Amino acid sequence: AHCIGITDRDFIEGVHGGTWVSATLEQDKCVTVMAPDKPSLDISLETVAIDGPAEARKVCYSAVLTNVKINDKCPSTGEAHLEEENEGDNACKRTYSDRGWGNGCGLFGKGSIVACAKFTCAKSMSLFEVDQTKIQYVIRAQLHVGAKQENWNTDIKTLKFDALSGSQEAEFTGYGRATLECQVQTAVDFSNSYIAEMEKESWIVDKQWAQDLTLPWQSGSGGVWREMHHLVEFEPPHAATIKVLALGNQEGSLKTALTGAMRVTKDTNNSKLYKLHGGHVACRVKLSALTLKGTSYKICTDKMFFVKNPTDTGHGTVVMQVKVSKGAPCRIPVIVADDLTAAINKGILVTVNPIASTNDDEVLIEVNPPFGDSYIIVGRGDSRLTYQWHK
Amino acid sequence: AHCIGITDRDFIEGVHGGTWVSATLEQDKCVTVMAPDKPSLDISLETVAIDGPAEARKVCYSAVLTNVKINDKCPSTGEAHLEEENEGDNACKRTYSDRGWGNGCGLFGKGSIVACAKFTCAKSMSLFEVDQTKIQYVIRAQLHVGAKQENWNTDIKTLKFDALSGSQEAEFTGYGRATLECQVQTAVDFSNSYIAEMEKESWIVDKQWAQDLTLPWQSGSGGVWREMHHLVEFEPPHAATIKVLALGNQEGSLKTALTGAMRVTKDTNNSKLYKLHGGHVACRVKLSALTLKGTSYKICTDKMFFVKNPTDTGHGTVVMQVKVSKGAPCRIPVIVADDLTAAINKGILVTVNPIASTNDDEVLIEVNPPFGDSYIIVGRGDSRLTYQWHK
Amino acid sequence: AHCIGITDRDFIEGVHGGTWVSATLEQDKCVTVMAPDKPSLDISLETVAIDGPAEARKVCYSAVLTNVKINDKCPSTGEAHLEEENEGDNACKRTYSDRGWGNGCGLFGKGSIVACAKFTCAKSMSLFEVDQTKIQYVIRAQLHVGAKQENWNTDIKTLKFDALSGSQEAEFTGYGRATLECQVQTAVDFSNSYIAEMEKESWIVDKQWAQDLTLPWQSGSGGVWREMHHLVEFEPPHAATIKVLALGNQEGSLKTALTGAMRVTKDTNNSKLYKLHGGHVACRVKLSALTLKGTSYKICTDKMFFVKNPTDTGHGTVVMQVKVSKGAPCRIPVIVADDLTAAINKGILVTVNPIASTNDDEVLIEVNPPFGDSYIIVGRGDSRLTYQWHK
Repeated sequence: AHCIGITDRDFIEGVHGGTWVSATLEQDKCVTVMAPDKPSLDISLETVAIDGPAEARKVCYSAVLTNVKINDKCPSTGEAHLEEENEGDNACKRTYSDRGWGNGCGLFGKGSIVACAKFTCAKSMSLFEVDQTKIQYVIRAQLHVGAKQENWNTDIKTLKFDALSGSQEAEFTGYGRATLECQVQTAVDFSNSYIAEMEKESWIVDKQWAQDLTLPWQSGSGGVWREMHHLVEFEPPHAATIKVLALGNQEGSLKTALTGAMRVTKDTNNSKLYKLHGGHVACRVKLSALTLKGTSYKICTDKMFFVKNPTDTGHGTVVMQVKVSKGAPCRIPVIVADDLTAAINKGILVTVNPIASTNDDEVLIEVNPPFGDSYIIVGRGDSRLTYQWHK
Repeated sequence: AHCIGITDRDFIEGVHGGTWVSATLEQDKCVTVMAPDKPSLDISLETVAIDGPAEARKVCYSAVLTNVKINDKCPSTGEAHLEEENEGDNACKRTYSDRGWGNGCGLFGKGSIVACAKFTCAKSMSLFEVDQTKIQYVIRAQLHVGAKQENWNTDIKTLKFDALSGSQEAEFTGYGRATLECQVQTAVDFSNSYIAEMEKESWIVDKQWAQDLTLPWQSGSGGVWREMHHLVEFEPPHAATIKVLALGNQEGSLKTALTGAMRVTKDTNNSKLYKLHGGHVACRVKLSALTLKGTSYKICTDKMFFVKNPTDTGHGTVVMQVKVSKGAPCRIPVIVADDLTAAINKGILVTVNPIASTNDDEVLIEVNPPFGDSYIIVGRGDSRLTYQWHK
Repeated sequence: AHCIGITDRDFIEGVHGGTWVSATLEQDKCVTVMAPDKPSLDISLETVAIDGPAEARKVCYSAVLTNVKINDKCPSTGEAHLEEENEGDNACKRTYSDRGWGNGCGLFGKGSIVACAKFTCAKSMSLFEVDQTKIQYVIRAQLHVGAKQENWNTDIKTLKFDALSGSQEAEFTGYGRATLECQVQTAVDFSNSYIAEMEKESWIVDKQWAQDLTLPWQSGSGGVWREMHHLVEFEPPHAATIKVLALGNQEGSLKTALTGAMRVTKDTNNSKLYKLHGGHVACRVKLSALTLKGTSYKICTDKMFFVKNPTDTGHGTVVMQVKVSKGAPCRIPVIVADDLTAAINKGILVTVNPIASTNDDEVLIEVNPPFGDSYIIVGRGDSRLTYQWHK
């Protein structure tokens, strides 16, 4: 079951005869819900997904400024203006200046100068409103049947939760069913946030922070740009003229500020599906309807062999694969004990009742051994498998 | 001597044998200068004026507001925008308004609204930039020839002053010449100020105040009205509509604030001459080129008449008119005394040498009497006129 | 001269027995240098420049990665390796992915990952050396000719200065000579710095600061980027996959850091010719060889008047321009009194003997009346062009 492959693994044990076991899930992590007479259930949060956000704003982070014009008025001869001031994309600025006593000047002091330049956005990030009702939480659930790793990707049941389907049944063929309830409404605070997007790149950002950006922005339906000041500088006026510059691409600064946000991956297939990293959710599992498949079966009592020897795992837990050699739809007895006399089975099975359901069935088994050295033991009689182990 | 009629008058006496006599003149006041053997001279400031100043700004004080347009978007979706936001002559405001299923929304959040309206100035104050080198000055000057009042408007000399005309000559047909050194260009007491104008009314006001004035204003050459929010008001939005209103005419409030300023009149005839009701002049007068007419004339030998009896006038001086019936090309002996049997020339003539030109010519004579009880005497011998006077 | 219009100016004045008057020049300042028996001098600094300085570095701010590839090996199976790890144009990271049966490894544990991408630069910032032996200077000066406004077109002397020489001589026709000695080599601030250049913008940057940029950089005409780390990030490995990204264009952050460095402007008539800013040169000037052209001529004392009447100006002189209608070749006197008697004087002329060479032209002249009220007087005799002034 797929939790073997995840580094952060939590074992959660149900109290005997209890029904509802709570767990908390996070995308780097998985949980193996485990209960005393029922096969263990691996559960993990695969993704949080957001479908069809609405474009609220675009924020420009580089501007190709073009077609500057300037006009000027001599001291106490009036005040200057430009036709471009009547038009919203010209980003104009107005200021006094000194002016030359040789330049038709009347008197010492200040002339007046006005300049305008056609601001156009070269690159912008898009800010999307999160359609909070649309959020899907996608859960993987997989039962410890003892399926070999090749089969995990087909055996995993995938469940999608949103507020319309807060309860779901995972049904496992022959093992019964488990009911999941997940707290989709509580787990995230996307009400006060935008998805922020850049070329091939995306983030989820605080709605205040993204409004408070000192950058020129556009109303998402494509209107005027609204605060040109944050990208256009005018060099303090020369007596005859004033000269204008665009600031550089703020992309490097803007990504620097974004580093604290949760990253988002835009899907490969959908145009407008956004998958969100690091989101988490709480769930409860009704284990009660799960059952062991083969508690009816006879004990294998026949030659067995390891297809993969018991390896360690980071979980302090041993994983092995066993094939029953012949003639037996049967349950494989597994012990781990201090002595080859196997006085007491100190270790705990995670594959709570391992079964070879048919003569070819390659059975994965997971066992949590005691600390210290001990012997894992499989099968019975003259043909036991054994393997020395250490904590 | 038109400064008989002017209400505020200063006499000034030239130092005996000083070629230049100092004087100062004010917008509705007169100096009359006397020197011990020269005919007395009236000098008066007719106007301080500026011809064709440049308009710096127009300031809207009533606006009509038309073609209101609104765009509204539900709280889930993006920022609202209008085409009108790109046009300079639209006053426009952006705000967020409560919405819900009463308005066709999906969600109950704060929707977005923008509303723009076409702004047009109905009436505006014009601000004209003064420039002290452009100030014209005009001086009215007249000798005490003793002409009747009906002749004063032709005998008054008009002297015009500007940056070039730094000194001027007045020539009086029988009485020689004087020249004025009016330092008018520095005598002014205003700077960095606008002539402020409304229909048939005008003012002069501080530049910085008129820039601080909280009203929409326009560059003198035209173009966009650029602080429209000081006349356009938006009533807070209802869920799908916002009501935008122009404020009423501000001219009462505006000229209330102007009430403390010095007044100006646009000329009754000229296109662009503005006359300023203040300022003052400093001057000096070269009197030594004046000569008393006809002192070699014979004395009146025969009967005379008062035709306007001597009267007081507020300057503390006496004015009379006398007709010469016969023997006319003669000087009229004027004496003010206090011992009628043995008269002495105790009082001081302002009409320093009165002469008749032709039979039944009527002269005017102004005389400054001594303190106390006194006689004013005109003519000689038994047919002389005599009049009682006091203080 | 032309320096009247400069935003700020300073006064230095010598006395007889003194010589070698000290001065300081700055690239947009001016000084008036004066001496009692000799014409006043205006001085200013026109350009500091360097021609074709040497390449120090290029610093990249916009990496483009391509052709990434990866090698991965199971735990306890040695170290992964890539040929790209061993050649210059590939950035690489070597690290470990946690792996197990879920990822095709036979054992559970950390297996090594290495990944490399081809690195190319879309843009980079050049750093050029301050080749201080090549630091060109150009120095501007003029004497107080008295010439009217436009003649500044070609009257101004402007002088090349260089590390090749210490001093240069002014030649004034009719006004003698002067020597300016500049210590050109040593005044500069550029102890350890580079010309930093981006496309169409440039800066003078601290050498150590520039070397200490957290950015990939290349020596001269190199073939390798001597650091590559700072623009490449690797998202932590998942199974056998690791994915590599360029950071965004740092240009905006870099210009943000460069803000507050001294500007540079490249010229266009020659490539790689750089005008600096903030240039400095402390100098001394030998005034003793200067002379006045006209001191022996007679005073004008003829029909004369203002053509640009006196005004203040921002550095504290009074400036005026005047005409004699016709007269002799003569000197125009100006004197400043505190009474119209003009026999007692206190103000200073900076044009000491302005020259009316011929009748058809004006002279532009300057004066410094004392604190408080004062009279400017130009001409003498009957042409009493009196013009009052205050502070």
